This record gives sequence, structure tokens and C-alpha cells, in this order.
Amino acid sequence: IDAVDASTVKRVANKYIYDKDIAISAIGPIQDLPDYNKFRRRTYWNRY
Amino acid sequence: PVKLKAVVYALSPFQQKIMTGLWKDLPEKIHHKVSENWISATLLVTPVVGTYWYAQYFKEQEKLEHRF
Repeated sequence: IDAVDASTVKRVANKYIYDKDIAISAIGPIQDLPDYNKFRRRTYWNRY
Repeated sequence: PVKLKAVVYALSPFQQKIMTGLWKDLPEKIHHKVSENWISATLLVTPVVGTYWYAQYFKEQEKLEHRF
């Protein structure tokens, strides 16, 4: 646990989160929930 | 807001082929286009083509009649 520093978190997040496919499971009143494509775009920041 | 009861399954755009569907079941696509629209195409082409040919026939007869 102590070996997980700020640079380690960023490396792992880039391996697993950055521009990665996601799975979505929703139930109930979910018409206002954004579509898969919106959620997929929000996996990366184009300003960097 | 409309009350709705439904289950929707969707697949990621990066897990499917994008363009090969353009040339799939092409015979069915052509058959559907022809069979559903041949009356519509007839109603648009026939008055235009028929009127055009009649005018050319009229001009040809008028031109020949004025000759000596």
C-alpha cells in the first residue's frame, strides 16, 4: 500500500481508465442518464 | 415526460464492424427499393418523358410541313 504514490495512481489510471470502454447497468427512471457515447467521451480530457 | 417501460441492450461502437453492413443483403435492399417505389417512379418519369417526346414530335412535324 505504501508503494502506491501519486505517480503510481496516474500510471494505473492511464492503464485502466483513460480512453477505455465501459459497462453500464441502469434501472428505474433513466431517460436523463447520458448515452454510452457521452460516457465514453468523458473517459479522457481533450484539453491535455 | 412520457412514462415508458423498456429494456435496451447496446454494444460499444468499437466492438462491431462499421462499414461491411453497406453491402450486406444487397439483393433484398434492391428488391425492397424497386417493389415499393415503382409506382412512385412511374408517376414522376412518365409525364415528364411523355410530354418531352410529344413536344419533339410536334416540332418535327411542324418543321417538315413548312418546307418546300
